[PDB]
Amino acid sequence: GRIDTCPAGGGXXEQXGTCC
Repeated sequence: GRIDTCPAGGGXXEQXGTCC
């Protein structure tokens, strides 16, 4: 889930996974 699309990225917003 989390970090899945936003690895090492706490702010997985539009950057990827997270919420992107």
